[PDB]
Amino acid sequence: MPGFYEIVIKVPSDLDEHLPGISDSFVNWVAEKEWELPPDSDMDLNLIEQAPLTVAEKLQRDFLTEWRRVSKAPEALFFVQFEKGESYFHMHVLVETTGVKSMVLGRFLSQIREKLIQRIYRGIEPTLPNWFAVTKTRNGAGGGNKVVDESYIPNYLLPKTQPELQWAWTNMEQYLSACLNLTERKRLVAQHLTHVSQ
Amino acid sequence: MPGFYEIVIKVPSDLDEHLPGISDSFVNWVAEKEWELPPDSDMDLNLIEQAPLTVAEKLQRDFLTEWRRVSKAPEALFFVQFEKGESYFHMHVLVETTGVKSMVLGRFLSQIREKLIQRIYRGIEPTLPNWFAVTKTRNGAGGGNKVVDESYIPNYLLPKTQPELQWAWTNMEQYLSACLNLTERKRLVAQHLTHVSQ
Amino acid sequence: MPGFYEIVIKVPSDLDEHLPGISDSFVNWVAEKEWELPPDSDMDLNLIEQAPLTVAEKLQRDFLTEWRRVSKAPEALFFVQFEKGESYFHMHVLVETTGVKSMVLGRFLSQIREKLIQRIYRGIEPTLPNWFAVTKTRNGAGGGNKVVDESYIPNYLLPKTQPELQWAWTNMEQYLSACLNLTERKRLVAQHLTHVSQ
Amino acid sequence: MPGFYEIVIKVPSDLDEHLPGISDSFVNWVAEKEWELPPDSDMDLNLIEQAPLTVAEKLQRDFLTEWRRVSKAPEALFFVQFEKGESYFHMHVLVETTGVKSMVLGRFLSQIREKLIQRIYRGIEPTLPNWFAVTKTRNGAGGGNKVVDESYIPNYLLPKTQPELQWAWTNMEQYLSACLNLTERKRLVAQHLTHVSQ
DNA sequence: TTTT
DNA sequence: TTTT
DNA sequence: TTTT
Repeated sequence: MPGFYEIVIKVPSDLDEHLPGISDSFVNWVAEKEWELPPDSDMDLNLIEQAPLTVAEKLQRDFLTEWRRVSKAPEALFFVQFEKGESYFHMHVLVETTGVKSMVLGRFLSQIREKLIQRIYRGIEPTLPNWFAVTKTRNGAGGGNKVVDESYIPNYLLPKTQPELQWAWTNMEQYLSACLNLTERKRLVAQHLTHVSQ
Repeated sequence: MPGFYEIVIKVPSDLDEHLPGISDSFVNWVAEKEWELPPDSDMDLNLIEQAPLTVAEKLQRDFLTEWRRVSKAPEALFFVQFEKGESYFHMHVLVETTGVKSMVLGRFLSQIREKLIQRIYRGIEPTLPNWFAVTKTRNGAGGGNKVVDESYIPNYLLPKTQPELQWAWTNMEQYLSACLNLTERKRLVAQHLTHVSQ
Repeated sequence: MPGFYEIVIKVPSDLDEHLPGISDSFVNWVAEKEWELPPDSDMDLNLIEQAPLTVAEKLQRDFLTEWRRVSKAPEALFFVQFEKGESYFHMHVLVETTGVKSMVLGRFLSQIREKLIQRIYRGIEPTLPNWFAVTKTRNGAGGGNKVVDESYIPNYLLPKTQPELQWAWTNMEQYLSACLNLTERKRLVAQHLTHVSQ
Repeated sequence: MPGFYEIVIKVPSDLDEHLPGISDSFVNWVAEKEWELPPDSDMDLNLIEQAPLTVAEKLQRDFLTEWRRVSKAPEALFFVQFEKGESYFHMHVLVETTGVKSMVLGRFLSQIREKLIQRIYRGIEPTLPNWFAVTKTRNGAGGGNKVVDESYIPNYLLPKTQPELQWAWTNMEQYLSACLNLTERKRLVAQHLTHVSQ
């Protein structure tokens, strides 16, 4: 089975310490974009933010479009998950490694970061510590890219629920009902635990 | 029997920390060079890289051509082996000492390094720590060149298998089947161990 | 009728004053390329150079490919002419204005120059005075792009013959025989003079 | 007919102003080399020097060997002439343009100068004003290489006699007797004058 | 100490 | 070593 | 990627 990558995206949450010299048009366009909830979900109307989700969905859509334009393959699997943190809001992704190798991944990631800066931030570099970086295999000096197998999502992304879990955009067929429903996620976690117990 | 030399070559694996200011033509020509596997081998389709092997074969071919042009002898024995490492990818070579002495070897190695920089990197000096250096006999100050006898390959290059072993280019007659097959390598290792046990 | 643009390209002719620090691979590839003459031409074997023509044809082919890739239109009219000068060798072009406006032409020309520098010279900027520039309408401060109509080629490019004329690559149907033959060029000049005399 | 090049070489004539810090081995080897005169000549035993001629013949032999090694053609025409000057001794050459173009001539001349410096002076650059340079066509900025046709030798090198003429090394068949004999040179000059008078 |  |  |  083809491997997957893990790219963490940090979403800011301040205007007087994270985005210096911000404009009124950006916040006016962000705040004027409300969202609703599907009837086949199980979330809360007060535990889900608006502007952070609105910018996270735009960032993930821009990343997906950039990946589809670079790899020239619209049928690319992805699994984005916005998980609430204590210091800064983080978002994980599971992009397949079909096409892109590993040595050229650095230049592609740099170009994606530059495009996201010139698009969302309109050419403004935030002062967040390593807000756009990738993980490695934790070696010494010059470690390779960390790969993601199948036994990684049900042990680090599925058990994460409220209030940590915010929104999960899937693409697989066996995860259409386990995106916003906690019962399907718990069933999948139990199935994985019973499978790995053999 | 004539001795052999051991020259280690370090292959980079990053574009935003190893090759500053890398043009797009180089990576476009490197990524657009796929390779296949021979039917008389025993490797894996996922444990073998593409771009690292593609640049390593080009580097070893350039080194062989430069050695044949300098020594003016096309019948030169060689044994290149690309071994995977923890920090950086390394490649060992076993070039015979027919023609070149030892004092002039430094200038020849410097010229070969300059030619490889002006050819592969097109006049770009990488920031890798001692990426192009030779080994010595480990003495005090001003040690001689380390020679390689016959009892060196089956104890440091043959036991190295997957996932450390990537590709082994041979030239001898008794090593044609022990290049990509693990059974022949194990048989040769056992034969050497039984021979040195007397 | 759609207008045309006039972009002058300067070709160097020195290695110890124009291209500081040039590798031997470039000159080795340039010197190993010989061209012949078609039987339906009328030129000289001594008045036509080799390396300047060989680099000019490559530059014009790269420019045509870049224009076809940017404008996304392979059916683009062009008329390149390499004219010998007293100070530096110059080459004129007649690219149609189908697709590209005038305000975005500056960024496109800058990108084309950067690509030609990173491809031919491979990250080497020559010290020639304004070797890559475009002409204007000669006004005050902020003149627009100089357009080229139909009454411009037979009065500035057709009368230019030997030894000034080196090679003329056309694309029109009425100029297929007036590329290397002086009789057709003289006939076209006489026809234009008789037409403008009314 | 193929053209010819004109490269002027300046020969020093001082040790305490031209070659600072010169070893005694050079002058010891120069002074220990005496030359004679052929019986089929017409020169003088007092008007012909020894050390300038001895270094000029070695310089021209080294230049001829370097040209034959670079162009890979031993059958190369040449016509060297050591002419006495008022300021510094100069030597002219007439090397054919078979093989070498004009753009790569600069790098070849620089390499020849570097080899002559590292071989004759053993890596010592003299302080003579432009002692190793080539002539141009006298234009503005970026003039090409000055070519030498047939009507150039009998009007600038043949009339130059004693005490200006020192030694003329030829290679042609019609100039074997006009190398050291003034009668043949005068006859050739008269023939050229009668030919150009038509 | 130079066409070994 | 540049229309693989 | 600007009269959603």
